Amino acid sequence: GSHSMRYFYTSVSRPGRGEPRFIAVGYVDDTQFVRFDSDAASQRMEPRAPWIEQEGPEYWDQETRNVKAQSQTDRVDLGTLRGYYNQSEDGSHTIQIMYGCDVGPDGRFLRGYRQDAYDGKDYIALNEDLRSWTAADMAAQITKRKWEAAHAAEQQRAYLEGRCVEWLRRYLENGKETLQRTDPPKTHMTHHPISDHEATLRCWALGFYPAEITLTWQRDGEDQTQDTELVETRPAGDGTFQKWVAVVVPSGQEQRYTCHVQHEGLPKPLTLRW
Amino acid sequence: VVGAVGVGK
Amino acid sequence: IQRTPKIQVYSRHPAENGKSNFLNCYVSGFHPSDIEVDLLKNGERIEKVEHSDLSFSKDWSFYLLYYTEFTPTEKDEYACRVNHVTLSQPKIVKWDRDM
Amino acid sequence: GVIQTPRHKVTGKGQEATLWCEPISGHSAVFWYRQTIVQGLEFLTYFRNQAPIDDSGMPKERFSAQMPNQSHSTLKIQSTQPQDSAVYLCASSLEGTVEETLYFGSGTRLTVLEDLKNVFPPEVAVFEPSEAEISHTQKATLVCLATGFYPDHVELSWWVNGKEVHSGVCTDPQPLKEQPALNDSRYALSSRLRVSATFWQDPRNHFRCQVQFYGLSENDEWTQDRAKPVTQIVSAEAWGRA
Amino acid sequence: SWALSVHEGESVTVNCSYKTSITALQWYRQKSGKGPAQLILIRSNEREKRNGRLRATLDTSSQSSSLSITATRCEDTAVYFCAASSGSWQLIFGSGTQLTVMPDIQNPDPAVYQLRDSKSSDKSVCLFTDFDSQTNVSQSKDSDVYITDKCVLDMRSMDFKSNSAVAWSNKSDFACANAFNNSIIPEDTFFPSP
Repeated sequence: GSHSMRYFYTSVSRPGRGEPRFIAVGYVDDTQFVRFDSDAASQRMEPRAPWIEQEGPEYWDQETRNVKAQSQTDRVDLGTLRGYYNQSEDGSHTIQIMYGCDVGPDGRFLRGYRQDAYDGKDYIALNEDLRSWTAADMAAQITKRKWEAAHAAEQQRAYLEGRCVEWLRRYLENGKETLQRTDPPKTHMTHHPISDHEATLRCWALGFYPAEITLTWQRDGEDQTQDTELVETRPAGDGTFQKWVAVVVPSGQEQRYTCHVQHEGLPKPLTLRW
Repeated sequence: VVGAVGVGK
Repeated sequence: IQRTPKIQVYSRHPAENGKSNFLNCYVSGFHPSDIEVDLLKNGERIEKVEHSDLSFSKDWSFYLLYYTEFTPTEKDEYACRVNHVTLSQPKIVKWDRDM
Repeated sequence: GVIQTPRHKVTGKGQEATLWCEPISGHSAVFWYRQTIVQGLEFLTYFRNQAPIDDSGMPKERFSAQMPNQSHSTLKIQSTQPQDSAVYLCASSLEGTVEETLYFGSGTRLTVLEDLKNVFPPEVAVFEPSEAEISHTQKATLVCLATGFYPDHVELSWWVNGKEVHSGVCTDPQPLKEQPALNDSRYALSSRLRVSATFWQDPRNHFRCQVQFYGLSENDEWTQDRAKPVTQIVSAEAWGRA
Repeated sequence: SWALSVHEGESVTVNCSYKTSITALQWYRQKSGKGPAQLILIRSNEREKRNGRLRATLDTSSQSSSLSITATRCEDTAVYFCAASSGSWQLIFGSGTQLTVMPDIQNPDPAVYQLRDSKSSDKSVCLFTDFDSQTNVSQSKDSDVYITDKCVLDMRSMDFKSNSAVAWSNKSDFACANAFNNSIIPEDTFFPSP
């Protein structure tokens, strides 16, 4: 099916505590494979997936220098942005950068995207045409003017349409065993008495990959999304994910309710009934 | 790989 | 913009007493990134606790996963202690074996 | 553009050589390259906003590169060795990216010599045009030979009546080896100046071949009796013949 | 794969190859004596791009590029490098190729003259001049004879260009009739009688 590779950059300034802290991670559709921390002892790009280990020392050495430069690049960006918003040097601010490229079942290019944020709000983003920038506020025009004059959009588009998909396809082939396989959700249902007049019914989805999944309760075919406790999908730590959904039931109306699980690893949407 | 373009903002 | 963290406490595998398992505290939807998270066994902090690599979601909110190996019992109570700049006091979330 | 000093530097083994580079004001990157063969360059180090980014090409020892401020950059070889001789090039790009236009300096030509007694200034001689040429093609080609210099740090210029000329002047691109077998062979060079036969026939016209030799300096000390191969200029003149 | 020779006005195509997956490729030339200068930049998402007399092509699949110069001049004689930047921080330079633009000689007049030193008549040199671009000069290396390479002068005001080369030795058994041996001089090379 479809696949993607995304990188997440985080630069947090430490006024007085020292120099800005920089962290970088990269993923393959849900699976992290690289790591970098400016405060770590190694000061190197480290492996986080088994299939990236085979890359030679040349790959690690240059990728370390690539990401190290970005930390320096962000360091001056903290000072530059602090000027745009007329902020004081003692405040701690953060710069977050999100970029990646999307491929298809045939491996051909689908979409590229690059987004930058300042203090949890959108700052500037590359539009889907890979030729123009979207500025969020007044200070974002200033970066937009500088980036337009520097032909930054042309430089970024070359990576997304080019080297990004070239290495994305290389990673998938190297990790066919783990990245291209889907684990269907292992489902089960549980019963909790909340009182003598009512009870709690929870529908579980365990050990599935990828993260996209849909859990819904139905009362005789009628969705109960209003009286439903939904929890955010969570990682199990072994590369799989979890999700459970609860509903409050009358003490004798358990079998009237059904749970519907939708996941790409399952050929057909599973229906679970008491 | 890595493709963040750094142009100083 | 500061976002209050969301806290979930659970186990990697379904809990069976006497068998090895992993205890997870998944913090998500919080901003800024500076956060302190501890795992508590009967209210006492666990020494060897590892954590995931810092990352964020689409709305620029961070998420982290703290984990440690443990063997559940019928008597031991586990909970996650999280403190954040958006929290005046630390928040304690007890481990529910079915939640 | 990009300014590099010194243009040339010949020094004995064991001294300290400091290279100076002034990048174009406003540029946020500085690059250092050295070049041993006319073919591909060699990368040394690279800064952005006075902060180093990549120095994988710098030699592990004796080599040190600094950028004290945004407007200047220095490269230091602490113990000069004959294996460090090359042309060192300084380049600057704006916004610090290598996906942009790189503006290079004129470069610094550094030659480090083991035996400093091999340095010899050139011998400049001017040869007068043949009467056969004046009768056959009605032109006059003067020939200049700079014989016997080491190392290959020369700059030849043709002067008539106190003004340098470039029309008809063609200096050879690379020098020759007088004894090509030897490693420390002393070099040679040639150049030509073609003028109209009527101009050569005027006895009021002056022709001078001017060769500039970069060699020793004041610190470079000399304990021999062959004068001193100093940074000098050697010339030879020839007047017009009716 | 080291040097190219092309006459004036004709078009020149230079080729090079790179190994890393790139996002942008650039062409640089370095005139003998000065620093390298940028010619043109072509991005990986592009196939051809042109500036003035410079036309460049990029093949991502074959990892190679070509530069085409239309209406070449003597000023275009230099060494041409191609620089491949895989990211915004990495940049690798190629081996480089020597381009030599031969002048257009409309009126060849091969001749081997002899010149006398202006300080004293003891020393003498031989000058091979006014031959066309086809002729190539050979280094005989007879242990005392020295022969220089060809070098084009431009009498810009008079609109005249000519190739020239120099030979000299410091012994007897040396004459201008044999210094430039018949390998390879034109048959009608003018040999004066001193």
